[PDB]
Amino acid sequence: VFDVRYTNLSYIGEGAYGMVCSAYDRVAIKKISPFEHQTYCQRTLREIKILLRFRHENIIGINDIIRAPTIEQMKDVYIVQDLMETDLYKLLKTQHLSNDHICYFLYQILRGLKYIHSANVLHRDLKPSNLLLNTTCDLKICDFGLARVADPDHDHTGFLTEYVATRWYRAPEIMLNSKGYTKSIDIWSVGCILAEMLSNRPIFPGKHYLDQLNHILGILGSPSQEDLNCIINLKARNYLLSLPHKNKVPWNRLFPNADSKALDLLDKMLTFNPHKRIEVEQALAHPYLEQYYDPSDEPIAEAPFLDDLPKEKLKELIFEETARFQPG
Ligand SMILES: CS[C@@]1(C(=O)Nc2ccc3[nH]nc(-c4ccc(F)cc4)c3c2)CCN(CC(=O)N2CCN(c3ccc(-c4ncccn4)cc3)CC2)C1
Repeated sequence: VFDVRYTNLSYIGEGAYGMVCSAYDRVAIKKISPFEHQTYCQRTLREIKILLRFRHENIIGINDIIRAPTIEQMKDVYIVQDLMETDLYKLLKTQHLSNDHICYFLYQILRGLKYIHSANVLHRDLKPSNLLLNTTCDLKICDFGLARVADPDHDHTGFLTEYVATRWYRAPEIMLNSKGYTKSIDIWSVGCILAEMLSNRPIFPGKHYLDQLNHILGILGSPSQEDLNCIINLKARNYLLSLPHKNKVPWNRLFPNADSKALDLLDKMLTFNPHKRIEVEQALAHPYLEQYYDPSDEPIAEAPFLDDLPKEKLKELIFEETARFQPG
């Protein structure tokens, strides 16, 4: 059932979120049915609240929202967004990208991320399938379902703490001492996306939770004494000290045909210690992106921007947040 002004539906894809179609206003329309679970309501409210406050060329917008006229009759919510042609995940299954496509797509990811981070927001699930593309090579970041307001003072957690965001794009600190409440979480994922664009393969394809950290240390090598000193947890320190010494796999052996400036930026985004990891503004200013770098054309948000609310209260908040799209 797709009850939506919008006609001639055509299937694009599906996932845990629900189903996404194309339709004539040509737009994208996704049907969300989250009201039976608190977690689904939280993700829906984050997506809506955030995307409605953001206005940026490299961030997907929300054009319209369809739902019943009362809270009692609201069972689904339809979100209308700009139609794109594909995503980076699908493109990388069939095309090897030239360096100048990688450079421009990376520029756009970091331009959008500058804006998100300037609003004090973390995306927390950056990956190729969340980067939408068209034939004119415009790139738009999507899926803010796991987004949060940054909170570096409460980022600390114990060793091997469970995490929801996509495993292959998790920074090493997620497995050691971090809840993913700092902007450095997103820079790591962007580093993983760059590596993936360079070889059409995920750089750190962990098969399970701790294997993710095995893959990261397998390439970066053993962390320095200084980086071990920044690790707060007794258990995380003991674990890292227990491992055999491993030397760093050089970027030019993993990526023998990549541009040397792309590999220098990659090295800086994939820095083990999050305190030493390059920030979004510094990455935009890196020599690899010099042809595109223009701070005057990299806008920021006008002002900065659930866990213990029951699903019923979250449904009322979603109802209120979507009220602006009703007739009159
Ligand atoms: C990256 S997929 C996405 C999206 O925005 N897609 C999208 C949005 C706009 C688009 N324009 N053009 C294309 C497109 C893409 C590829 C292609 F080949 C052609 C066109 C396109 C695709 C669709 C969903 N959206 C996130 C998103 O909408 N939200 C809200 C929902 N949320 C959620 C809610 C419920 C559940 C659940 N429910 C039941 C059982 C289990 N789980 C889980 C999660 C998650 C956060 C992200």
